[PDB]
Amino acid sequence: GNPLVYLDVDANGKPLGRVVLELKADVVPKTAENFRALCTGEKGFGYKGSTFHRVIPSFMCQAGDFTNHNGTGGKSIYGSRFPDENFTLKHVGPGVLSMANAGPNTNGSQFFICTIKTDWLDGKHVVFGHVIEGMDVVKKIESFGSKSGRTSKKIVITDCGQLS
Ligand SMILES: NCCOCCNC(=O)[C@@H]1CCNC(=O)/C=C/C(=O)N2CCC[C@H](C2)C(=O)N[C@@H](Cc2ccco2)C(=O)NCc2ccccc2CC(=O)N1
Repeated sequence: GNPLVYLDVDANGKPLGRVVLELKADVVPKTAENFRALCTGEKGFGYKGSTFHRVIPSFMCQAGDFTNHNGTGGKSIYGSRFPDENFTLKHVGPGVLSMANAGPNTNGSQFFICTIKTDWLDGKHVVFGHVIEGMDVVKKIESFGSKSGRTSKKIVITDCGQLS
């Protein structure tokens, strides 16, 4: 019964394809529900039109700051921040979907998709899903990043929603 959601991504207006994500509501229901609702936009806000603002090759692709588009913003469906739900799931390799944060219990809407095993984040960021389809799209996104995280193209979530 875990939901499937999708992000359609383009770079400087050129479509990259669709990333499909399974959300592990069986393990982190509160975190999964937040992401699902931000994909559908059913609360009146969410990810559509927001960007991957920080992309670091051989690390991760970060997105979801739909208020400030720069890593300082975002908000969850519960409020501006909500706590770390649990650290049961681990950053085991590429395709892991995990919450960005600025310290303990600062989850909002920002998230990242790993391109390697980021196991030093275990117990520090809440893992809540993984890529079902479209790792090749993620690798395309990654190819527009840099060591600093600055991107070389504008990477936009042109559509998102829930598949099941
Ligand atoms: N650069 C070349 C060096 O390469 C080595 C690899 N670098 C690493 O491992 C680095 C090493 C240490 N730097 C950082 O923490 C970068 C901080 C950074 O950018 N700020 C600008 C934006 C506002 C501040 C500060 C912030 O903190 N905003 C949140 C996003 C967020 C806000 C509210 C909820 O969520 C964020 O962005 N958290 C960072 C993040 C996000 C996702 C996954 C992991 C991590 C840890 C990480 O990236 N750690």
